[PDB]
Amino acid sequence: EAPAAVVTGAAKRIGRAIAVKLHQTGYRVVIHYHNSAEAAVSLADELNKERSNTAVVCQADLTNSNVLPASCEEIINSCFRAFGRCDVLVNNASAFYPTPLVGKTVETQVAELIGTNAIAPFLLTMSFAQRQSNLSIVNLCDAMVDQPCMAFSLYNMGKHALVGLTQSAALELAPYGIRVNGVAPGVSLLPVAMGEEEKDKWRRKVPLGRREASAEQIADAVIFLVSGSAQYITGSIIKVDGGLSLVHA
Amino acid sequence: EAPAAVVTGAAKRIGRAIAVKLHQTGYRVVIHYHNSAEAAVSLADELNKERSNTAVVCQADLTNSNVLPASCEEIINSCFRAFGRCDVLVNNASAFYPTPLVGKTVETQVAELIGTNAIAPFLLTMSFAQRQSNLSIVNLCDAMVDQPCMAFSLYNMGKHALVGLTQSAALELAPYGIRVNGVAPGVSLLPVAMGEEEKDKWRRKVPLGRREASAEQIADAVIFLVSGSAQYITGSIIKVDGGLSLVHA
Amino acid sequence: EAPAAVVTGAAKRIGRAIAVKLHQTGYRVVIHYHNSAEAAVSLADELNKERSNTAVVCQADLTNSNVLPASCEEIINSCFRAFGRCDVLVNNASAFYPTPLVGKTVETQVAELIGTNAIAPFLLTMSFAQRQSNLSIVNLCDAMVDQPCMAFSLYNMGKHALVGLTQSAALELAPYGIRVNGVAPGVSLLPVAMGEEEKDKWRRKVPLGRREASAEQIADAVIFLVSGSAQYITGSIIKVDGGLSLVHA
Amino acid sequence: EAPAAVVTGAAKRIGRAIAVKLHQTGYRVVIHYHNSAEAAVSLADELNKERSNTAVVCQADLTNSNVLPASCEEIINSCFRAFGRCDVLVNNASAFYPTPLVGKTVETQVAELIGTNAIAPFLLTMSFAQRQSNLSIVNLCDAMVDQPCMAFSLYNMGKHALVGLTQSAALELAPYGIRVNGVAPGVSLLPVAMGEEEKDKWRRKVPLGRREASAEQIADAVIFLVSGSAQYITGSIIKVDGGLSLVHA
Ligand SMILES: NC(=O)c1ccc[n+]([C@@H]2O[C@H](COP(=O)([O-])OP(=O)(O)OC[C@H]3O[C@@H](n4cnc5c(N)ncnc54)[C@H](OP(=O)(O)O)[C@@H]3O)[C@@H](O)[C@H]2O)c1
Ligand SMILES: NC(=O)c1ccc[n+]([C@@H]2O[C@H](COP(=O)([O-])OP(=O)(O)OC[C@H]3O[C@@H](n4cnc5c(N)ncnc54)[C@H](OP(=O)(O)O)[C@@H]3O)[C@@H](O)[C@H]2O)c1
Ligand SMILES: NC(=O)c1ccc[n+]([C@@H]2O[C@H](COP(=O)([O-])OP(=O)(O)OC[C@H]3O[C@@H](n4cnc5c(N)ncnc54)[C@H](OP(=O)(O)O)[C@@H]3O)[C@@H](O)[C@H]2O)c1
Ligand SMILES: NC(=O)c1ccc[n+]([C@@H]2O[C@H](COP(=O)([O-])OP(=O)(O)OC[C@H]3O[C@@H](n4cnc5c(N)ncnc54)[C@H](OP(=O)(O)O)[C@@H]3O)[C@@H](O)[C@H]2O)c1
Ligand SMILES: Nc1nc2[nH]c(-c3ccccc3)c(-c3ccccc3)c2c(=O)[nH]1
Ligand SMILES: Nc1nc2[nH]c(-c3ccccc3)c(-c3ccccc3)c2c(=O)[nH]1
Ligand SMILES: Nc1nc2[nH]c(-c3ccccc3)c(-c3ccccc3)c2c(=O)[nH]1
Ligand SMILES: Nc1nc2[nH]c(-c3ccccc3)c(-c3ccccc3)c2c(=O)[nH]1
Repeated sequence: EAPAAVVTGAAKRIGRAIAVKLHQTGYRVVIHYHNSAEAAVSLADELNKERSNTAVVCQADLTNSNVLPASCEEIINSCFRAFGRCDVLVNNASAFYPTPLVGKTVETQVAELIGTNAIAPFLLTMSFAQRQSNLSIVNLCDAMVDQPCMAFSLYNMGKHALVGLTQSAALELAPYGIRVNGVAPGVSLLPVAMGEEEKDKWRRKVPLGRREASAEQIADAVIFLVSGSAQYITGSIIKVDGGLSLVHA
Repeated sequence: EAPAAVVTGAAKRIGRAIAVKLHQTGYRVVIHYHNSAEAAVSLADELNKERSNTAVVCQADLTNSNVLPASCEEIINSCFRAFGRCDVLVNNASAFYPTPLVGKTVETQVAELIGTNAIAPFLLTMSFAQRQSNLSIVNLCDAMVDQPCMAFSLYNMGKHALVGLTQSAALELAPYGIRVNGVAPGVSLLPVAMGEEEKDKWRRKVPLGRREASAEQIADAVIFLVSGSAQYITGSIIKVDGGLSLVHA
Repeated sequence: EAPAAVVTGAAKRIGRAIAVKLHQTGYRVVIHYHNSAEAAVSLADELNKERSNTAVVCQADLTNSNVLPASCEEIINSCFRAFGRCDVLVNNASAFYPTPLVGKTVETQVAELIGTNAIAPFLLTMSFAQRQSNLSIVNLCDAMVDQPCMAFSLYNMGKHALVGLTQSAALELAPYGIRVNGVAPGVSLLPVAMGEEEKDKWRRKVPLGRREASAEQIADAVIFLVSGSAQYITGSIIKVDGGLSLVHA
Repeated sequence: EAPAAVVTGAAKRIGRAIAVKLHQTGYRVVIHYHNSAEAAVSLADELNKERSNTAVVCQADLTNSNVLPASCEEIINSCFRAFGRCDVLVNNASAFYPTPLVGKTVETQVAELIGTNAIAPFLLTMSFAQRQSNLSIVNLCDAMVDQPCMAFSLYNMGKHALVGLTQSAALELAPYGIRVNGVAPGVSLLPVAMGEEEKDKWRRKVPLGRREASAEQIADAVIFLVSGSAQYITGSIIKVDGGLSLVHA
């Protein structure tokens, strides 16, 4: 039987690209989404058109709350129900918006930014491990985590927590043969709420080609880490940033 | 007149030593505490006996919840109520216990470990900044954050988030002349819950002196960072670890 | 036309595995060596018997001296002379022995350790760049660089410098399309006549499998980095260490 | 009896400020210099006036060569000959100039940049240890080491090696009671060769006050690390950068 993967926030953009590349590599996939239902089902349709019974969807909010653990357990369970196994978890889904220190309440900002970027990854990691082969987890980190965006403190705190999870879970799950790694983009697919002049501002900062990464380039590094060529790699975070993090102010 | 400082979890151990040193340097202090009411009240009394009405107690659970923002605003408020100003915030309070990936619920563990180590610090930081010469914040970090204790994922995640806050907040509050730094103990005062064979193992690991740091040694770095000798220092985390973090497995 | 690579210290152990693996992917290779002449020529023979005119040797001492720049230029020249091009440079040669702070002179220890691990890589990088598709350089780093072996200060200095080269050259050569990355082993092929006690100690410290990396596992990360699957990756160092670097003392 | 310190490159700028602050703190000082002979004797004169026989000069080139170890030995010996003891070594002297990868020879560039920033510090550290209370060494590092200046690869390699030396020497000298730490400026005293256009560009990048650090501000951090308030601190590098290293491109 083919191995199976859960990719969170996989309806669009980088997660979709990762689910496609995993599917093309031979994986069956759980396409987790929150609001992008049409895009999710549309993607599952297409992957199933290529290989029947190889893709399902799973809806969940990954905001922190007292039921997040049950939601994360259900995501992993949905993979076992569909495919009878769960070999790969990709923690991709991410809330991203400014939260200045000086519409949403602060309680909600905390719950969304810390829940999606860190706590859900942790609970998903727990459920993945408890439900248990080249088993691995890839976390989508941030190459700029030590040179953060102005006024993105909660988002940055989440991404730093995710580095911590990557390290602590690599350490703890190693005896079980589960590898835990990260992929850290710089600028890749640019936010939709961003004008051309802003996009060119960011592009111009990247030493290697003065362009953003394609979603597929981020996916390539994911594919490497889950592959048999990375069987001794755990606790490593691969930057896929074109040198951006190397550039001083 | 004299500056004022909030120290969280200041009733005992390291937070106490920090509150005392700040007080001996001339600060008025808010002694925050959670359960240790006798030790807290007793400490404010000892300090007030030295200098009249230079200390107040303030109780608050710093576990994450929908009331945590109000709680943190009230801690900062209590410093302004008592002293008319708030020059220094020290984020010291911390829950610390194992949370294995494989009698508290996971959601309580998340709330306590991430709340105390990261979320409360962010909220205090926000409140501190909104209420605003040498203003500064000192976050109690962890020298071993990249070599974490087995099965302490949530704690480590919290301490990573706290690095992120330290960096993000230094960047964002610099324009208001608020510095934000960290002090990172290795092993200092050893926990009550730890075994003797484990206690001595830790001491022998320390290159410098094969002993743990005193609470006072930790405090000395806090005093340096809040002083006028640290006026251009922001976004820095000083390890006070006797070389422990340099030691391989 | 097949791409060509220079691998330094390619006669044995990890460098040999890298040469073999690049040759298997379709590269012609220059096998650089210092003293292991028989192994180097035996490797070249084997690779040429596999595909004709795809392997040569180049001998050079990579000790720091006033002739080092010419030696490094000669190494890069030898690829162009045999193959007409040079697409990949792998900086793998390394002196490794203790240099306590308290038979070789210190002058020689500095020359050997800093020369092989840092300055030769830098000179080689300069010669490679100046002579210029998918061009890259991979530097063999050290996952334990921040938790060094006791009394190995010059070696550790060399490997830190090599990080700095990796970053600095990534930044400077990105406009030319030359990527510069690192692979950082923990414990791999265990040095000859290490005791069974010692080896076993090291193995038992590795979280993932309690075993050292095979030279091939180190080579797999090199191959990935040179590949078209790493096209946006520059200035990244990938640890291949089984989680060794995550393990506290 | 007054303790004694060696400060390399102390005739001018930051090393001067450090020697001055050490002397004001009670130390006798060896003012090492290379070309700035008049500045150096002018400083020893100014200090000796305040306190008789408490300052001497010592001329030495700290370029790498086969006699560099003798030169570093003699610097240390100059402290013993003048003061009977040597308690503090500050590695401040530094060559700084671009060395592009694509009229000094490269040999000379390597010797000057690696010698002054790394090898001389190693050899000075060796001699300090071997020639032997509150003994310590402070290395002047660089807060921007992971975000290098374009075309400054050799300078950057040397500063990375100096991080490595700080860590390795901290580990190895801990048992002997010698602490080893760093201070990492961002932008401080602006080079004399620079024009007020370019100076302002640098100043504008600094979040904490849009200004370079003062030499005294750097010196303040050195004084803290040599003091009894840093007695458990070893292997720590304190950034004094005004948040500059936290600012993305
Ligand atoms: N794009 C970049 O340049 C960049 C840079 C650095 C790091 N990264 C990281 O790479 C990963 C992918 O980036 P991206 O730009 O593709 O991400 P994105 O479009 O910003 O987010 C991916 C998905 O996250 C899901 N999500 C958001 N909030 C959620 C919630 N409360 N509960 C459940 N799911 C939620 C959304 O699902 P629905 O659409 O279904 O609602 C969204 O499609 C992220 O972790 C990101 O942080 C990206
Ligand atoms: N000890 C070490 O060697 C070491 C090593 C690494 C890092 N650190 C860090 O340095 C700081 C001080 O260390 P420590 O050993 O002194 O800390 P600790 O004794 O373990 O905790 C200090 C205080 O935190 C408060 N706290 C715990 N949970 C709380 C909650 N839910 N709400 C509010 N307050 C809470 C407690 O207050 P009450 O007693 O009033 O309930 C406690 O006295 C901590 O941030 C710690 O993470 C210490
Ligand atoms: N093995 C591990 O566990 C490990 C751990 C961390 C990092 N690494 C890094 O990974 C790389 C490969 O490791 P390894 O164990 O295979 O290395 P190695 O066998 O110790 O040395 C590789 C080669 O370096 C060459 N060399 C040594 N001194 C030289 C000199 N003065 N001039 C020219 N070449 C010289 C030697 O060539 P000849 O044999 O031809 O004389 C030797 O075969 C190294 O850069 C190492 O530092 C390895
Ligand atoms: N200034 C900054 O903004 C900044 C930024 C980052 C790091 N740092 C570090 O902080 C330290 C001080 O900075 P700075 O600007 O004061 O340094 P600097 O003025 O550039 O150099 C200090 C001294 O180094 C000595 N030196 C240069 N080449 C030498 C050689 N071949 N042999 C012996 N000595 C030599 C010189 O002595 P003579 O004049 O006597 O010849 C010089 O006065 C340096 O280590 C620097 O890298 C400074
Ligand atoms: N979930 C999510 N996370 C993101 N992080 C970044 C980002 C953060 C710091 C530095 C650069 C990019 C981005 C980002 C992507 C392109 C340009 C700017 C920011 C991003 C995003 O679009 N979605
Ligand atoms: N709040 C709180 N945080 C702590 N962190 C540590 C610690 C964590 C990682 C490595 C070493 C010490 C400790 C700790 C203290 C002594 C020995 C081991 C761990 C500690 C603590 O007692 N209280
Ligand atoms: N050239 C060269 N470099 C090496 N570095 C290491 C090493 C260094 C620090 C931590 C672990 C391994 C090693 C090393 C390899 C196995 C066990 C211990 C050290 C090594 C080597 O054999 N050759
Ligand atoms: N010896 C020596 N080292 C230096 N390093 C820097 C520096 C390096 C990287 C980033 C910022 C400053 C500088 C420097 C100082 C001010 C402006 C730009 C660079 C500097 C210097 O003047 N002398």
